[PDB]
Amino acid sequence: ETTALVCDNGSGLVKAGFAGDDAPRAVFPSIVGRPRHQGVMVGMGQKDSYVGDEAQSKRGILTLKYPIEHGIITNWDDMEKIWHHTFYNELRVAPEEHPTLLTEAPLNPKANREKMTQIMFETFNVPAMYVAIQAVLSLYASGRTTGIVLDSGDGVTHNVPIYEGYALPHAIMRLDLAGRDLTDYLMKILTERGYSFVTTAEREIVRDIKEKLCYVALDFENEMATAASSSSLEKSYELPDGQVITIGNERFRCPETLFQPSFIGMESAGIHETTYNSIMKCDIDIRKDLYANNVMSGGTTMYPGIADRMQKEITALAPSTMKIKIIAPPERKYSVWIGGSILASLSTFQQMWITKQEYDEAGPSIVHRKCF
Amino acid sequence: ETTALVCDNGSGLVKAGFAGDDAPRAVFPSIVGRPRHQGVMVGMGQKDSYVGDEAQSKRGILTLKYPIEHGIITNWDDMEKIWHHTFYNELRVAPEEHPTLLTEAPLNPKANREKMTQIMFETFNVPAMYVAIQAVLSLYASGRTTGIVLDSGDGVTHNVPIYEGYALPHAIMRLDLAGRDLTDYLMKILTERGYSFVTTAEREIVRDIKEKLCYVALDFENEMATAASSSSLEKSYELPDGQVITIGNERFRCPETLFQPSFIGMESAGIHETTYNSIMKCDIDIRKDLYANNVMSGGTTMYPGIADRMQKEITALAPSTMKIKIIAPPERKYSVWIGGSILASLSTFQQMWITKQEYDEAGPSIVHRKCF
Amino acid sequence: WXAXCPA
Amino acid sequence: WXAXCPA
Amino acid sequence: WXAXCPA
Amino acid sequence: CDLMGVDYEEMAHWLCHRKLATATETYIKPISKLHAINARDALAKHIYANLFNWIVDHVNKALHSTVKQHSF
Ligand SMILES: Nc1ncnc2c1ncn2[C@@H]1O[C@H](COP(=O)(O)OP(=O)(O)O)[C@@H](O)[C@H]1O
Ligand SMILES: Nc1ncnc2c1ncn2[C@@H]1O[C@H](COP(=O)(O)OP(=O)(O)O)[C@@H](O)[C@H]1O
Ligand SMILES: [Mg+2]
Ligand SMILES: [Mg+2]
Repeated sequence: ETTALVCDNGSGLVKAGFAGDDAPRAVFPSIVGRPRHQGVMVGMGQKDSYVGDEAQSKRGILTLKYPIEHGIITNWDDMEKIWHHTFYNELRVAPEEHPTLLTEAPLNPKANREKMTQIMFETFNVPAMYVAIQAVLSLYASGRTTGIVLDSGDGVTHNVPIYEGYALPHAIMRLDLAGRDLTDYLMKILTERGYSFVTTAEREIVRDIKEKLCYVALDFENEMATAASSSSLEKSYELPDGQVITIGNERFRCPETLFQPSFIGMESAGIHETTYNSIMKCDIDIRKDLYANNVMSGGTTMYPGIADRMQKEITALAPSTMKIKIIAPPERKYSVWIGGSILASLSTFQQMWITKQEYDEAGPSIVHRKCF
Repeated sequence: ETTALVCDNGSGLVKAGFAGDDAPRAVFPSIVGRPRHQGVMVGMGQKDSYVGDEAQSKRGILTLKYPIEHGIITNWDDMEKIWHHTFYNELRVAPEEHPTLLTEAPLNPKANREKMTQIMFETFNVPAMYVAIQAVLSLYASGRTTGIVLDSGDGVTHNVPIYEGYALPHAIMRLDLAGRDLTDYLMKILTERGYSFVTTAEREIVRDIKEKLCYVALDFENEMATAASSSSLEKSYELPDGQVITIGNERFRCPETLFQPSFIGMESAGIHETTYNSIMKCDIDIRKDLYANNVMSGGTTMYPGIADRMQKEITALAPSTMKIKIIAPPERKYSVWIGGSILASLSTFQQMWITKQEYDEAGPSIVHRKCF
Repeated sequence: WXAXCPA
Repeated sequence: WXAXCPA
Repeated sequence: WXAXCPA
Repeated sequence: CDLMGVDYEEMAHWLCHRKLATATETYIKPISKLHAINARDALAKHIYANLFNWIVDHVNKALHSTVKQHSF
């Protein structure tokens, strides 16, 4: 058989591969670079624009644009370059051969799916397509049918409660805190220690400081006192040029804004209170199964100690006879792709695809008809 | 094909030849001599003025003018004589036959290119012309696409950072220390030992003492103490008339003013600190590649030990995890010409020439439009 | 500054 | 987005 | 030059 | 060098360096291992192409006849 593609556009990373594989063939940043300086040498083989690992490699010459932000595609001519690179250069497969599966954050604009569909059939000429809610796929990955899923990548965070494969749309919470807003906060706070980062090519440095050094405090105000009193907590990092920077009590302050969006001036409650309020909107027969199956998903949940901090601060809210368990598998950065990889391999699914014969009759609005 | 001429006017030397050659056909000093005494014999075949190797040969009778100083052409009626000599007498080729390529220091006055262009099309009637930044050609010569180039001839010194053939104009440093100001310093310092040199015809002697005897100290104040305490360092030179002079601790003091322009009363920092500051103006992603590819270029970098002194005193500034390499090929006095010789031979370049049909439409200002 | 720039 | 936020 | 230096 | 009757030190020097010369001056410049391998293989291709043209010239000498060729 022709296996289908699974392509988790996400934001910030593209994850792609064939259904039935256990990890993606292609993981590269969803970033398009254009050169800003004057090219002076002649015969250099100048190239209009760079995608992914190239734009990361040459980033010092480039201006880097993400075409997707908050799970919304904001520039289609970039995004189509990213798909073109994914199919032809990175997977080295012609998409006209076999179906494609795409993933989207819930509750985002209706036109985004119509444009994705129109591009997939018109330019890439895919034989059939489907789009699937990421947080649903995270359950397929973690091997469950009853869950509440905190799925948090770059761009967007959302909670979806699912009971025995019935989703509860009225209870779906979406929040726009994400790895990119922890990064922009880490930029505005590192400045306290004099370090400075003003360009995209070094926003990509701060993005990797955040990944290695940052961690989540099990209780915030005592570690704030500790690392204000003893320097033993602070750690140091070599910038690309060889300068050494040092980061102390800061390296737990940026991921803790997930629990206090007030630090960046948002009104809304952190991931713990939005998780609890999402459970509270569910009807009371299912709350015990939701409290047991809290599933972490996506990369922004990778910070050390976010599991124990969640279990603590939800147990501070839950009724004390209940039992609260946070399921944080180590693969979890890929779980949306793994779930889509198994979903697309199910023989039952093969009916679900939007085929081109349907699209040519109904137009791109068919998605709202046949998808979720 | 008609090969193009490459004519690196420089200052002090003219280097000229055909594109695709590996060394210039013509290397002669860019010097015009006029006779100052009364000519007494009759029928001698007296001649108004001499160019190049003639004015060097007869220099005792002449006043010698350089028409170019600090990479600016200051007398066009001299310079056009020098070009006339280059094409017709030294290469023995009519410039109306095939294109010509010319080289210029960066950041010098805008009108210099307009005058060069106007003279090349109007009087010499060249079919096509181009002007190229010297420090760019030194990379073509040294076989690199990523570099920072310390290019230092007579007249002018400059640093140009180039990353993968993108130049970084905001980081271009230009400095007016040069072989001519080391020469005028060597004149004002030799007076310490009583020797005296007051005329151009013996400025041309001091210019050759500087070339043979001078060298750069790896650390200045210990060699200053050594050669003040032990005479073992001093060396002797025969003037043209047969007088012997002797030079001691002096012979390292004049080239060391490249590193301490205070000795001649300039404010600015030496070539090492201007190189480092030029790297610092570059963005932090590329600095490791700039630090690795430091390229020496031009004749004033020929002093023995200038490579090791540069590597020392930049390593004193660079972050200690970096690696610092100074690339000082032995040809380097010619590398700007070799680079222009390969540049002009590239088939891709043939579009780049300013053709006369373009110039006749746009006027001499077309250079700023179509050149770098 | 201490890193990103000269101050 | 189109109104509330910038995307 | 034209101002600062002599050329 | 034992086969070809050449000084070991000359081949060992010239394989790893190349000579630039202007009319006044000449420089012996080292070259990368890549350029050294390209140079060695270009020398082998040149020795071969010349040996081929020489064998073909001895063939022609054995095949020629003294009579003036009117046409062919
Ligand atoms: N190990 C990690 N620890 C902390 N943050 C991470 C880690 N890996 C990635 N991130 C951050 O999370 C975001 C990437 O999450 P990801 O799940 O790849 O996004 P998506 O799946 O939506 O494409 C980025 O902002 C990145 O900086
Ligand atoms: N071998 C050498 N050692 C030291 N100084 C030199 C040497 N050759 C030339 N110079 C000096 O450097 C200047 C010539 O540099 P050059 O690169 O020929 O100038 P340009 O390339 O601008 O014509 C003169 O001042 C000359 O005295
Ligand atoms: Mg994700
Ligand atoms: Mg020069």
